[PDB]
Amino acid sequence: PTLWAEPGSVISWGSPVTIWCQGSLEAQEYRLDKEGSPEPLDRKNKARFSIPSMTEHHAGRYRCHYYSSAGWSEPSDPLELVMTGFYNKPTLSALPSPVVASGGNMTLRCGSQKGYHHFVLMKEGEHQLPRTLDSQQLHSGGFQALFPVGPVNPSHRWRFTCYYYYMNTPQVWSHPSDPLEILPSGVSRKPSLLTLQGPVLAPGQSLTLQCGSDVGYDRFVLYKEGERDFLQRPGQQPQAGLSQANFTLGPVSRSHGGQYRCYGAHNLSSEWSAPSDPLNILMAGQIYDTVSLSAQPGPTVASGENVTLLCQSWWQFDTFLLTKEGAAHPPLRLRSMYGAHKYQAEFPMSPVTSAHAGTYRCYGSYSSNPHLLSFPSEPLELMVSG
Amino acid sequence: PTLWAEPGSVISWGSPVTIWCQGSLEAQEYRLDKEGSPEPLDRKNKARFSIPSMTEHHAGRYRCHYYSSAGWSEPSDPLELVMTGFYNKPTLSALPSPVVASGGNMTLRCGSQKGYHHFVLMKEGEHQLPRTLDSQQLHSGGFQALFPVGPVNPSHRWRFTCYYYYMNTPQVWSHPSDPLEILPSGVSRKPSLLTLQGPVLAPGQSLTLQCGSDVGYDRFVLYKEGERDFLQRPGQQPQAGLSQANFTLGPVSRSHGGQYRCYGAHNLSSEWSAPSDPLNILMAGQIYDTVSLSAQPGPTVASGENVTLLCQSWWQFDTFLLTKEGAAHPPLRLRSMYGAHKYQAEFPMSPVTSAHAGTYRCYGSYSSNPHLLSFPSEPLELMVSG
Amino acid sequence: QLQESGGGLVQAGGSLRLSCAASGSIFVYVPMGWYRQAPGKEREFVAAISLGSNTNYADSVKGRFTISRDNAKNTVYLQMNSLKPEDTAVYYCAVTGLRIYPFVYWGQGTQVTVS
Amino acid sequence: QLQESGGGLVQAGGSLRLSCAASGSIFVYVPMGWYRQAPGKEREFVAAISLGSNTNYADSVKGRFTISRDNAKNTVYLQMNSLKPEDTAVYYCAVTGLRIYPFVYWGQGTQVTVS
Repeated sequence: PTLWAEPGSVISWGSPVTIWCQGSLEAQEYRLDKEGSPEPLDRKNKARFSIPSMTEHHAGRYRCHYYSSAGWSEPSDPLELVMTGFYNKPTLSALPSPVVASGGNMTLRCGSQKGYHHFVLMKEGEHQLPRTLDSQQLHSGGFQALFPVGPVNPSHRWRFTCYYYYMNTPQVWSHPSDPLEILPSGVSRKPSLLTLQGPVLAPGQSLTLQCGSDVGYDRFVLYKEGERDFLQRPGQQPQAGLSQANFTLGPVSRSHGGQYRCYGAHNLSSEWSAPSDPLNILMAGQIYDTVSLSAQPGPTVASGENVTLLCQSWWQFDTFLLTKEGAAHPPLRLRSMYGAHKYQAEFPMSPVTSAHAGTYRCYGSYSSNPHLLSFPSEPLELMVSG
Repeated sequence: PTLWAEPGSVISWGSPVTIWCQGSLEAQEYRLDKEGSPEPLDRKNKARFSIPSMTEHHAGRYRCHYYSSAGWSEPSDPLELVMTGFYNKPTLSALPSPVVASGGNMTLRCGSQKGYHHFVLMKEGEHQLPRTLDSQQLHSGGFQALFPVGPVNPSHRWRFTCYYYYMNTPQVWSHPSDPLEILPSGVSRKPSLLTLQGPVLAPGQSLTLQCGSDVGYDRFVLYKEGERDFLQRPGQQPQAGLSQANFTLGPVSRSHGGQYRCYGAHNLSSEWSAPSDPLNILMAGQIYDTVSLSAQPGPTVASGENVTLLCQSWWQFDTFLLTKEGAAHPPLRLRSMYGAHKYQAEFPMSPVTSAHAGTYRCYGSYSSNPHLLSFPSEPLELMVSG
Repeated sequence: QLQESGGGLVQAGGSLRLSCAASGSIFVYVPMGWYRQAPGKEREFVAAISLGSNTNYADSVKGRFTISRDNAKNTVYLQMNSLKPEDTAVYYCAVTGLRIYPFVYWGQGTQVTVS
Repeated sequence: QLQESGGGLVQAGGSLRLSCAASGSIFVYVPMGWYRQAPGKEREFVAAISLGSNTNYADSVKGRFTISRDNAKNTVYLQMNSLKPEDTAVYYCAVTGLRIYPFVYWGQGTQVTVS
């Protein structure tokens, strides 16, 4: 005899679930016995045991017996009817990043402040079996479990959900975690990631990131380092063989500063391309410590002379960034040195040519978040003459 | 030539420090050059370079040259004059516990919210060299470094201090962490740890733990599992060969609930004994979820009958604990089972003798902290008769 | 955190309704209810209701008090009927079943002076 | 967090003193000082002092303002002298040099209306 449930063995709180049993095509009456608590249960070689609303009293192990003319039959395969949604959901994240190579392992982390007994990792699919781990107490408070995932083969999507339960009620689970998707990244030709805006972004500006491919990718995914999830847009192909997608990030805040990569995939493939070259988004006006810029000889100089731009601060910044107005390339970063009661970096422009003329600004930053910058220094005009 | 500092190379902010240089017994004048920033510096084969108040301008590398009749001599060995106390101190804890076996490794953790570059571990001693580790960003925020310590030989004390500094100023360190001591535990005869109070302690009661030894230990250390530090008392020997110490913990709060062990050491030895048998301190009245107690047949029973005590709750407790009034042994713990809309544990007293008569109470607890209990149930009187 | 309502006082045989609204965290999955102090006594249990709409009632108010819950607004209601004089107490709204410290979230309290 | 004092207004050539007391965390190791807004403008830098008793002064108030710090009570003082009319602003007590987000701790502000 067999025992199963039509919607599934994992049922959310307060939703219908139906249990079906199959005998030997000839039986007078079936019976259902919950393991331990319920002795009797009752409700064409099949029997229907409906449950209009799933509650924690129905969660447990079930067995089925069909009574034939020769007597009671063998016990059925036990059915684990699990209820979910009884506790606040846990958190779920990928340890290095949701981006993993094609093949190769990674770690997922279940996490909650109450899940001190067990965590469950479920993978989306047809007949996937859950994995259980013992919870671990963290030094800073809370509980976590680290699930090894891999090898991540690019034959299908990889989506996961976290659960926790307690020892006294093994079939009563919490609300599911937010789903997390894993992207396998291959060795296909990388896209190109370009920014439409300047090197350093002022708060409130509009930012649009643009991916592009000359091999004709249909999907594009933009991922920022250190985040949980990614963005996803379809690729536009006005001309065949050259696709692109725009990621409009709206008015920029401090959360928009970071390192960005983007990936492309074809129409009927779950494998993604190699990452683009990283793109760094810098946000000015995040630190109120002051920096200043000055030319060591002077603003007005003659060509061929030794000219050094000096960005200095009374605050102990970690690095300085020099920005030239009109320049599209990323700013030049230099670590700061301790000088005569100041912290400074020297940006050598010796010998000076006529192409070095323009407006210069400098910024300070700390290594804790090297994408959040200070307010720009007062602009300096570098004048050159023959 | 040699270069050194009398108080030491690690100097707290705003305290005197003297730098001495030694030549070849014959030199016209010594000169001191700080690496990078300071060109000149000036202030009987020795020279005295006093610093009345140590500031961050004096922190760095120092070299010494003595001028003889034949010219300038070889550069001296560089001296790192480190300033401490420039930043808020980090935290320092032992990973499993400050109690380690005699020999064998362990891990110390430096920790701060700002130490994102480097951490320094200093061991107390005479000529101990500091160890530097790269900082690691934590998922929950903050920074840490994990230092391997071992093998911990029981020849001396093991005390450590944590520091952090930044890349631009390698010789400017934070305030020292609180010192942490490591106790090597051997295979000497374990002490005895006894409690003078009852099994379950009400909040506000006075608790006194008592260690004792029949081998004559001079010192006693009491450690509670999961803590950073330990307690330490000298042992009293009214009679030779039998020592003891009392650990009065005052009015008990929730922080007094835990697992306790104590260790003993002799007068001129840094090795501690084996741990005592663990002692668990339970604190009632920490959970406001209610429990109830009831005899399944009834309170009044006859000898030889089957009597079961049932502790149940409407709340989903993890375990239940039954205490007999007047009993000195620890309470009996049983996991909770889910029944007819209740959670209960059955405490079998079958067959019942005349020694089972008395007053019984039951408590609930959760596995997150199994030493914090609920309020006691209403007392139950079990009456037996022949 | 927790905001209470429906205090006051009435004579014997009267009726009062208590209300409690919850804010600040997730309170959907834990029981909510009322404990009460008393002059010279301790906090006993009065009533509670959980997610599965199961109710818990103290024996002293069994069949006399009715508790109800609104899962949408995290708000619970107590329907006190046949108020006996020994119900004069300070009732505290409670969020129990946290399973971790502090194990409870209390309301500031309300005064019931049935006399 | 931060509590300010010594506001008000005076005519040209007058003198005012600002005070700022710190509470809630460790502020002994970071610089403390004043920034000021203005009608139609942004927060510029005015003055600061750090643990090593080193001072920083904006060029517009160089040699005209004096800052002092009390390391025992975590309290800083500003001695404004020779108040010019363009000093009319809202001065903000600031704890800077945090090296991490939010990089600053601001005071509620005080009004100076030198006219």
